[PDB]
Amino acid sequence: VNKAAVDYFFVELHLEAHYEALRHFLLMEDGEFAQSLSDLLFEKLPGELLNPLVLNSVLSKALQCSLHGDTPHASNLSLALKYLPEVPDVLSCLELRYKVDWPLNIVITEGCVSKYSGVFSFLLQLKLMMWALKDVCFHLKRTAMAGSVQFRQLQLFKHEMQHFVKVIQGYIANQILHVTWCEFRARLALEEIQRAHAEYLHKAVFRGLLTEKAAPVMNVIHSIFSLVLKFRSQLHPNFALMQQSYNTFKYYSHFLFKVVTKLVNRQPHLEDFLLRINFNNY
Amino acid sequence: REIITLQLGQCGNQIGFEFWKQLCAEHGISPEGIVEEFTDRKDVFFYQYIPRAVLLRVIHSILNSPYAKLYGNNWASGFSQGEKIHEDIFDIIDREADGSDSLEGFVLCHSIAGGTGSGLGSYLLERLNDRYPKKLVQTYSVFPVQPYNSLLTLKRLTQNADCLVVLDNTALNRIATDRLHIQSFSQINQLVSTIMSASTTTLRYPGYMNNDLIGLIASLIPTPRLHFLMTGYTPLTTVLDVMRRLLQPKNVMVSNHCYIAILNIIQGEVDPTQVHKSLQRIRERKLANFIPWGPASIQVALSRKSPYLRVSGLMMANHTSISSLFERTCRQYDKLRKREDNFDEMDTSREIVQQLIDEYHAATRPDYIS
Amino acid sequence: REIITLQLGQCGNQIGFEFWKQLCAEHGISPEGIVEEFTDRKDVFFYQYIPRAVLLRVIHSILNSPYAKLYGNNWASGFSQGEKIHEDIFDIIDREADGSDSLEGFVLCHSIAGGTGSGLGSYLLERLNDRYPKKLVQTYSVFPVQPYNSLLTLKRLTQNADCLVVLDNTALNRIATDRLHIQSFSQINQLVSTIMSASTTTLRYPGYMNNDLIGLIASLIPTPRLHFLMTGYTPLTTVLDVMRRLLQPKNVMVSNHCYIAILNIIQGEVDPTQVHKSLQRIRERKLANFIPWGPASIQVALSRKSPYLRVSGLMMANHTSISSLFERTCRQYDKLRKREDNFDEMDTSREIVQQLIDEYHAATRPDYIS
Ligand SMILES: Nc1nc2c(ncn2[C@@H]2O[C@H](COP(=O)(O)OP(=O)(O)O)[C@@H](O)[C@H]2O)c(=O)[nH]1
Ligand SMILES: Nc1nc2c(ncn2[C@@H]2O[C@H](COP(=O)(O)OP(=O)(O)O)[C@@H](O)[C@H]2O)c(=O)[nH]1
Repeated sequence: VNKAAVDYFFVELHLEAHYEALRHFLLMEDGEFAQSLSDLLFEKLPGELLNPLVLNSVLSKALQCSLHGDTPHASNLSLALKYLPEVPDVLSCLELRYKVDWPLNIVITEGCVSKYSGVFSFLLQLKLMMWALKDVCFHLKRTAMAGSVQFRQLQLFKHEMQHFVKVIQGYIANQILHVTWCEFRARLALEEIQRAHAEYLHKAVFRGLLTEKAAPVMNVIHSIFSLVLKFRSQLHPNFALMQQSYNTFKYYSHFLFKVVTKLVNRQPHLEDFLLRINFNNY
Repeated sequence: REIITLQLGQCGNQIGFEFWKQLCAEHGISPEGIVEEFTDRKDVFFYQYIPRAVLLRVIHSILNSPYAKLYGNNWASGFSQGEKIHEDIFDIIDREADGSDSLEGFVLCHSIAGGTGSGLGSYLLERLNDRYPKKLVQTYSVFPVQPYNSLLTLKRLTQNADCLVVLDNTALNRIATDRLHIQSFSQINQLVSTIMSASTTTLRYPGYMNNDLIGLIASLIPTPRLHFLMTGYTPLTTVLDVMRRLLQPKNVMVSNHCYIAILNIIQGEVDPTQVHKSLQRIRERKLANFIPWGPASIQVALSRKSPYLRVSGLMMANHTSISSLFERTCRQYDKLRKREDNFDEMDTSREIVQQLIDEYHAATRPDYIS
Repeated sequence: REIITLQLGQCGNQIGFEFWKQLCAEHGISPEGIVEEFTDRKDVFFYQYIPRAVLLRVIHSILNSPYAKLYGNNWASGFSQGEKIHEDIFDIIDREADGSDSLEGFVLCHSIAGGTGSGLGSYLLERLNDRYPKKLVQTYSVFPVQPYNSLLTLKRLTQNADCLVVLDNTALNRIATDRLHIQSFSQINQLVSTIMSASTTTLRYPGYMNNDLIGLIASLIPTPRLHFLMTGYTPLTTVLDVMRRLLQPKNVMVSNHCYIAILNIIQGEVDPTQVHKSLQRIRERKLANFIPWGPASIQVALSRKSPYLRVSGLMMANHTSISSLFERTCRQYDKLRKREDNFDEMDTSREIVQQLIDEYHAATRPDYIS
């Protein structure tokens, strides 16, 4: 029966495909998709952007710009929500759930997919920086004749704030997508499939600074992300109001390097972070 | 977002041709611009296949090549000819512009070694900032009355081109005699086309980070002035082998001092578990030196080779040693200034570059701010 | 723990190829550096298959052989060239070091008589101690204006190379006549390769001890001064049969006196039970004299002959009679000194080698200590 069950799947209708497909969509591994989904949603920002006429349709417009997908796997991307927002912050709650059928639902647990939604809302929140920060980099371009100390000293802040985001992202693009994927790909090749999958994702949420153990490391990240959003509000009528903001940024970043170091004595995953945030500095 | 290229002078049309050969080889595209049987997004460079090329003598031999189905000596004269055909040539740009879905940038392949294109290059960049103010422009200029035409185009490239990849023929020929033993033009460009091809590895193949031309440039170039880059390409074997062979001055395509930002592109299927280890050994041995003021790091991203065609790697850097190359040029100018309608444009050109040479030397000080 | 091998000079580059064609033959390695079908640990000399070699006119002769895919005459003249290609070769060496997992030593093949060797071999040993301080540098040097090149080099090998094995061409040319009947260089090298091959037998096959170059040398050299060895190859049958032929000076390539420590290597399948019986009769006969001051012992080790290719034998000897060969050379040096910028470096070199010959002549006394 089993030999006839597995054979029925290949020659007529791919567990190895579903994993390497959900990663293309949920974990945002496939570019030109997250850079097209998040880019659309961020163009708007209440009663709008919440009815099933825009957010249930922005996905069907997103997949066309993916250049990878549009397969039977590519469907079943219910872009639903789980909260009704009332009204500068760094939060926009929104889920993205995969869907499966019977002979595969018994392996991919209905709790494991729920944890993808946990790691997804973080990764999307990261894109909100590299777009808003890209905006001020593009918003300032049209300002160019106007060359003075007030101008050049201002733009050095962006290069100083962008680099911190482009390094914390480079970390995520190394742990949760490449090394944790090296395992569970050369690991597989029936009970084991449940545990191996329960160990693949669990390492993805562990190396992802979402675990409550290293939660204080995550709490400080919001202070960084918040100040960059304020920096986007002030798109030189109020230069000094921005000069104080950057000085708060350099303090918090200088505080992160100490709280991570003190948390080394008590986790080899965090070891690579200090080598990322610190390089020829203190 | 679509990318379009422009090739000027004799040099640009030559290396751009081999650039089109090597790139057409990466995908399953026959020389006759037809896909053969035999993932890779081929829409950024090709338009249904038709390449978005704009070619401005050798053109006759280019059509005489099997790839036909794939489409004076002063500076002021090169600038005059660009004005005489102002509207005639520009229509090609516009019709290719809006006919495209969403233009992202403008790749410019040209030489500044006294050619009619060298002036021709100076004119286009002025108008490209006039008409389209929301379109990035990148230029893969190449370095060698030659002092004159060289220093002049530098006046335009420092305020129009938001990025630049320098390639000096001098440091190239050193690689030619040493590791190819040529002792020609079509011989050195074989390696040059290789640098440009791998330079867009993250664009033609989708990845997580850096999925657009603004994704690569925005990290390195800190200010609209310090906007000069150099390249490296080691395969001519683990990760610690690649990055260590890149930082050597024997491989750099350039003839205190420190780096501002590095970008290393790995194209192989290497085990990604060791990429952090190589980063540790490079730090501890202190093989490279960075700026003291701001926290400057080195970034690496992975991609996949063309399955049709071994571990390759590209190194992209913004080194303040590039200031020395200018000093070699402008020094020749003062010597030619004393040896030979207003001759005033040559003054402001010499003036503005000397501001740039001041801007580099000021970046290496721990108090670069203010 | 891999060992990077370097080869300098004509003699050094010639013996290495014959050492390489011998080694890859013992394994199932095709001349195309590919494994053939046809347990043997092959990591110590090969990288994943390529040998970790760095070869430095004769190169053309090597590339013309079917093994192509396997990879003046004055002391002052040779050195001057070294400092001029200082940076060029170290990037070749450094990249091979970072490529290896845990580099352990440096095997070098060069001839003191060979001009290039007397000029370039001497320069590396000082730089190798400067850059990498925690790496042993062992050389398979071979003794032959001729005395000058020899003594000047010995000044470096006594303070830089922490180990050394000497191969005298005089005794080798002799052995060629009596038991081989040749009368050229191309015939005597056959036996040279046999020595180097069997010298590293215990490392290429998994055993109990002797799993590193340190595992062999540390028992031989007690003091930083006494660092000269000698070899002996008998087969040109029990375990007692092979040892009685080792201690005869009729087979040792050499031209009171006593040893320091002996290392025996057996490449046959002899019964390892009667080896303790053989040693007892040797102590009874008292065939070799020893030092009374310090504790020493005679050692023996077993291995397996290459199956893809009967009992062989190689012995490592640390004899004080090797000091005589130095005296003969330095005697001729003083002979040319009285017959013919500062002429002072050749003066201090004669003094420091005086300490070496003194240390050995004082080693054969009951009061060698202090
Ligand atoms: N790097 C490189 N430079 C080239 C090549 N071909 C020509 N050049 C440069 O182009 C310059 C000659 O320009 P030329 O073709 O006379 O200008 P034009 O006649 O206006 O196109 C020389 O100084 C060369 O350095 C090439 O294949 N590679
Ligand atoms: N054992 C051995 N010794 C060699 C060989 N070739 C050269 N030699 C030695 O090298 C010395 C001559 O040095 P030479 O080759 O003229 O130095 P070069 O001119 O710098 O290469 C002689 O005294 C030989 O003993 C060889 O194939 N085997």
